[PDB]
Amino acid sequence: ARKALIEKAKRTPKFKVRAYTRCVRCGRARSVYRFFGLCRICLRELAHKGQLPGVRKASW
Amino acid sequence: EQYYGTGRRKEAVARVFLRPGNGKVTVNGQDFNEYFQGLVRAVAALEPLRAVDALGRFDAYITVRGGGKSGQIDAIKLGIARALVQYNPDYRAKLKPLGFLTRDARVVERKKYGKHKARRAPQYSKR
Amino acid sequence: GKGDRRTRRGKIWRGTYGKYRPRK
Amino acid sequence: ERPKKEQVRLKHELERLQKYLSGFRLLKRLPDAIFVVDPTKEAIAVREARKLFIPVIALADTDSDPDLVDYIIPGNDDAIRSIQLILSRAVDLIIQARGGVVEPSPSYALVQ
Amino acid sequence: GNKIHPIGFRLGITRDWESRWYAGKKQYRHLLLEDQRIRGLLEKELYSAGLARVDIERAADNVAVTVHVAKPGVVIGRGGERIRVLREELAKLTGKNVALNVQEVQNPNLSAPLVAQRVAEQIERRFAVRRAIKQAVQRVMESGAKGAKVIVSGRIGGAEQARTEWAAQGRVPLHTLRANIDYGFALARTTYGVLGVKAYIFLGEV
Amino acid sequence: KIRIKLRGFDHKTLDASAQKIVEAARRSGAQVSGPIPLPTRVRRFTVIRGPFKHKDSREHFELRTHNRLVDIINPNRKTIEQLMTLDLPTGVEIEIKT
RNA sequence: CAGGCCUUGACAUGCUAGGGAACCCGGGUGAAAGCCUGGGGUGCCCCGCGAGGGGAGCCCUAGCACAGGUGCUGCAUGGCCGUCGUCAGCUCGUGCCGUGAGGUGUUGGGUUAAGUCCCGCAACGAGCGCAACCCCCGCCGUUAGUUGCCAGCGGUUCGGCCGGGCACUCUAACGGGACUGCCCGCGAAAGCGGGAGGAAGGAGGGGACGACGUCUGGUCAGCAUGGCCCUUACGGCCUGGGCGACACACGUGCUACAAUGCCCACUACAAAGCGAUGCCACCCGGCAACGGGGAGCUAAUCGCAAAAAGGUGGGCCCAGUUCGGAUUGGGGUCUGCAACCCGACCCCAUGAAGCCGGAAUCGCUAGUAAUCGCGGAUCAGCCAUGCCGCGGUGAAUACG
Ligand SMILES: [Mg+2]
Ligand SMILES: [Mg+2]
Ligand SMILES: [Zn+2]
Repeated sequence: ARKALIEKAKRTPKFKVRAYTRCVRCGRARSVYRFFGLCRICLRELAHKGQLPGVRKASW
Repeated sequence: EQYYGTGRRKEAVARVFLRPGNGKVTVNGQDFNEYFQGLVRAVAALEPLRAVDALGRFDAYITVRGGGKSGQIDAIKLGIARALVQYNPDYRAKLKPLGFLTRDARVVERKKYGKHKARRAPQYSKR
Repeated sequence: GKGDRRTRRGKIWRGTYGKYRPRK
Repeated sequence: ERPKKEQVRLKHELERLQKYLSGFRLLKRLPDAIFVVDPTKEAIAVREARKLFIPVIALADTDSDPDLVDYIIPGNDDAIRSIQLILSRAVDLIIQARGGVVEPSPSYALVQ
Repeated sequence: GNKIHPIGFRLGITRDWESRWYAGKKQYRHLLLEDQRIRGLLEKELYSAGLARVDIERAADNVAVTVHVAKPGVVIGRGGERIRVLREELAKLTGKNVALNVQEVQNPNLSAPLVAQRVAEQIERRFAVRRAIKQAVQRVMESGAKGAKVIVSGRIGGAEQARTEWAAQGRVPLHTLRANIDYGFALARTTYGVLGVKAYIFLGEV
Repeated sequence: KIRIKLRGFDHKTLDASAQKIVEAARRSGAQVSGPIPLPTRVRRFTVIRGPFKHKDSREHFELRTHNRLVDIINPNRKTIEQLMTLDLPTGVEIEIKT
């Protein structure tokens, strides 16, 4: 019961209350970042790759 | 005319000045003994000025900005010591012998993840 | 203490304002 | 260049390299034979040579077992006396098949 | 298993971002969902040439879409017809003016995401994994390299017992930053499950 | 008179291309208050390394937005041709106000 | 989970067929979903005065191949993480001893945070680890100045506000610094102890980095994926319920049982981030939540903003209390179609247990522990006392 939902989330024909987020690459609704449009997993994944502009490993 | 010292310590920054004269001391446009009123630590800052003997020879004007009401006092004690080492080369025998010269690297460390407060780890169950 | 809503600290810790901690 | 680290290092490295290989350069080929003082001392060596069929000459005494030496020099192996007397006239008979007959070699400097 | 991504770890030094532009908060998620969806079809219809990088640079409505390939004789086509329909497929979804440069490969044996795919394939073809690894390493070194390390996951020969094949030579300092160690990961979709291939081509020190 | 912002990410490129517009603006007339560095805007987000359930030893990265301002003092018709056409930002941004 | 519905299916693509085809606005019934039903009429490719007719996209109906599954197996797997463990370790090459498993190196002496290094030695090298390269605070400098300052003469409506200025401060880019190179003491060396100089020595203090491997560890529920299992349903829509149920028990945490204190008025000092139907200055309405207007910000230039503890003097006087805020009644406000389940905030009144905690047990060696306040992310709102960051005050002790 994941496929129908990934599209049901884009679809905003119903109240803006129910209009939550959803990771772009994978159908992950949790730990979604408004900025990247990914979840915690993918974020870390792309950042390790470099496909994340100016997104670098922290070292302070 | 003016005698300047570079005060700084633990995210605090004091700009100290010294015009020969009375003995009064100012900090951020308010009397020294009035800004630091209730801190029994305050009068400790002017401690290098009591090992040099020249407190009433220098009207101190300081503008410290940042840190804490006490962290500022620590920075001030560097710029009260660093300011009278500049205009006096023989006054090096109180900034080294009576250690008055170091920014005190004693800074707050980073809080590590899985360490409530950088080192204080959480509660241990085992059970 | 910091739990009694009706106080200056009970209003602070709970990050809200009221009769007992108005905006200046 | 090279930080003061690699200078102390690479130096030392050449130092010891040298320390042990001052004379083990020369020929980059398996010695046609080997001459040795106390064969029971550097028998390890003698073994190597022996396992390679490399002919072996050496100056052994009673401390040393004859059998396993191809060419045998029976005599003192400690007092610097006999050592020079057999090293000398051996390295002397060496060059006397190349030309250049000389006087004896440096030996006395504190020789007793 | 542990060991942080050698790519994400060098990112600071050595490896320059494989997508180097900017975007204020307002719009970044979209240039992100773009760059991403783009690599989605450039890695499909172009893998036959076998691409080992897709750099993408920007400024204001133009795109780099630079594709590095070891075999650009399928990227350009038969005179200029192929890439003609690839600047078409690009701007087809992207409402911008998408260019498209192309670099070659000064050694497909010295590119990791290349050797990682080079092995990935041999596995779906039922090759001796041991030999397919000891090989894809002995290929990188005979071809101008200081270090090579090739790692296969589980199910070698399809065995119900998932193993872990390990092959290296020379030096591969993964704890170093001056490592310039190329790396890339290819799969393999055999009938007996999934496989994995890690490629560790240590290049130049300093 | 004219203000020009330089936003972006990389401080090596955002630095070279903000020093170029410093020698080619003095050569085009009015003086130009050199490359000034204003505070860098960080954006650190923390993500749990484990894909599953491993609340501890996680991993977080940053996003360093390096600002850099440069001001030209007098609005020639000279500089207006050097700058309006010498647009060479590789992964950089530039605003212009007055 | 109960109930009410839909099957070329909520999403992919391919093929066949008269009709209509791009799209917009409705109506009836209903909890919604769904089912049924009433209305304008189309730029296209083109023989054509035109009617009209072929027709490519898309769309609608039928049918077909198939979609879909958070259904099972993490001992069938990928990927990725936890872990012993920042542990000093783990191996290969050739030679060498051994019938062989396998030794040797990597043992031995000394040293170190360490297979750190030196000296030894049938071994000599090398790899993965260690260290080093990378980032932060440090001490200082060059470049650059709209943050900053009677720092200097200056005018100043008496606020860096105006002129005016890069010295400060800072901001941020790049360099210098520390290396057992100087003196003493031990030794063959590695090296240690002691001292001067220095902002800083013997890795300077914190990060990022975690070896062959181990736990048939964890995850098919993020995803990927082998096989199995389901298909008018183990798929799919929706209304409501549920994950918040409660006689209990454990874990992690918050606030405390008080005078080193609680309460009120008034007065000071941080750092890091964050903000367009977003952070709200200043006003007025309200005890207040909040609400009517409304300046400013693309944000070192305005806003969140008040930092709190602390400083000043004032009331409680040891009292289940002005200690302690659960519980419950009544009245409200904001987001939202919707606060009964089951939201947080606000006001009045309820003012429960607890007067320091059995046995057991947890954390930390210095800006640490304790203690106080702030941001961020997620997010309409929020049951955040959580988590990741930040700083103000600042110890106790280490014989062994
Ligand atoms: Mg070593
Ligand atoms: Mg410790
Ligand atoms: Zn994802």
